[PDB]
Amino acid sequence: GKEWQENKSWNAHFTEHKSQGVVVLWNENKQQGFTNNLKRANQAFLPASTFKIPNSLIALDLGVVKDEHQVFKWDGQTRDIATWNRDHNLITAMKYSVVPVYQEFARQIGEARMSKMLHAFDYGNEDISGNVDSFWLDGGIRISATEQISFLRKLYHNKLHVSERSQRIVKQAMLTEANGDYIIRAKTGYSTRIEPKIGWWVGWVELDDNVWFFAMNMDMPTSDGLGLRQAITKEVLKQEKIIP
Amino acid sequence: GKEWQENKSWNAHFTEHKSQGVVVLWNENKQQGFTNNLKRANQAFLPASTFKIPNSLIALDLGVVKDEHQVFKWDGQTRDIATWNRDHNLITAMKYSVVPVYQEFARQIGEARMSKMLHAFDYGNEDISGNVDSFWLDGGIRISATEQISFLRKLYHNKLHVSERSQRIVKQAMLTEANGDYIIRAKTGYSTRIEPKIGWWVGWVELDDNVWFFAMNMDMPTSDGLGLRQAITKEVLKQEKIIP
Ligand SMILES: *C(=O)[C@H]([C@@H](C)O)[C@H]1C[C@@H](SCC/N=C/N)C(C(=O)O)=N1
Ligand SMILES: [Br-]
Ligand SMILES: [Br-]
Repeated sequence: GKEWQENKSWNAHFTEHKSQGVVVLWNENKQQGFTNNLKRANQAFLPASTFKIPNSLIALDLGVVKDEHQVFKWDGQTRDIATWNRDHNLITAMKYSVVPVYQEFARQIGEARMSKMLHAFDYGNEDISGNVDSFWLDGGIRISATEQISFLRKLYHNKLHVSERSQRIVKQAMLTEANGDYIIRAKTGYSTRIEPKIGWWVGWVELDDNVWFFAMNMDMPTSDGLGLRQAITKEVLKQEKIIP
Repeated sequence: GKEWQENKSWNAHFTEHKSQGVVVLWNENKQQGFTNNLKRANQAFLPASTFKIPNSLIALDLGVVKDEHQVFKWDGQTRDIATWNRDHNLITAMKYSVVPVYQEFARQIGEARMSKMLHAFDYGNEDISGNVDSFWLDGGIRISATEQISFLRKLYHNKLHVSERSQRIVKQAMLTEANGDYIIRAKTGYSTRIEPKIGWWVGWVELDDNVWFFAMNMDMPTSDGLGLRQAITKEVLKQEKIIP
């Protein structure tokens, strides 16, 4: 069949959870994409904490981050996410979406180099207008689910214009789930500063013989629904028999 | 701050499964080890498919293996393990203990360089006597649970005398389980050619703030019990509160 194909049956998974949004899949072997909503699939939003993927890559490649063991000391300002009020390395910072650590990265990266790198990566609208340390939260950067997949595919194949090492370390840091059936490398996000408020989940499922890339976003009025990002993606993956 | 400590309560986990063997833990933070049996902990056996860890490292470092995507074509000889009668890369070869792929690696590595490398790694008794392509199954190499942990600790810290790249690729290939509580990187083994028949499981549990290295072996008269390697290790890890 075609390059892209709408499967509106996935909408039953959003309906079940009184939710709206898109899941995009890309079967790497067949070079075919699938989504419940071709229009929303190409709607650009603030990347929010999904920006931690390219931010990590740029920080590692410029030596702002030496490796996944280097400790970034809590600045001692109590914030409302308990897990942020502690020291972190790249693995825990990505795992717990520790914004303050990445703001520090962004400040040392600086706007000139952040800009070159987002152009080299062909990342979303490639726009860093706003604060060099908050533009992925309330500045000019925008990216669609299908633009996330394009970026992730370059990362998986070690094709981005950064070292092989930087790509391996970030792919390591993205580790989220693994068993005898599959591996998930992914990153969550919650955009709240500009409407509409959305939750992100972008990454890929490794199997023995194939890779399935995915990017989903959904309306997130309150944080009560953040667990639906993974739950709804996993309902789609199961319906398509990509995971048991 | 005693270096090694016998905890005989773990024996109840082998007893419940009508089994005998050892689990060795090493808390990296505290530099303290724990085992159910100090004597068996230091008893050397054939590494069997646990040899795939150093074998992988040596193959990658010498360019016998270019990367984790390179395909090793089935030689077309039907063997007793279904999953071996198919093409493999490093990830699937490690996952399915595909002996024939690693025999091919060993033949290209050659005994001179295999020997230098095991000495550089301080790997068990450092003895490759027997067939260059079967010595880890029925030749002279022997290694204890505590010698496994020594080796694995060098791998984790990227300290072996091979490239950082080789160590990262193998640590990637070792991925076995991951969730939001822990990550397990490990390799299984079943020694059957020389008595006594034993099952191995060696690797480590990554947490947010610590690493717990582990090596267990157990009597494996038949293959019916191979699943006890992980089940018994996990009962110990749970008892010690290393995993929920
Ligand atoms: C990134 O998009 C977010 C930033 C803009 O605040 C952070 C916030 C977390 S939501 C976790 C809420 N639960 C608290 N324990 C997040 C994410 O989910 O990706 N990234
Ligand atoms: Br990895
Ligand atoms: Br590297």
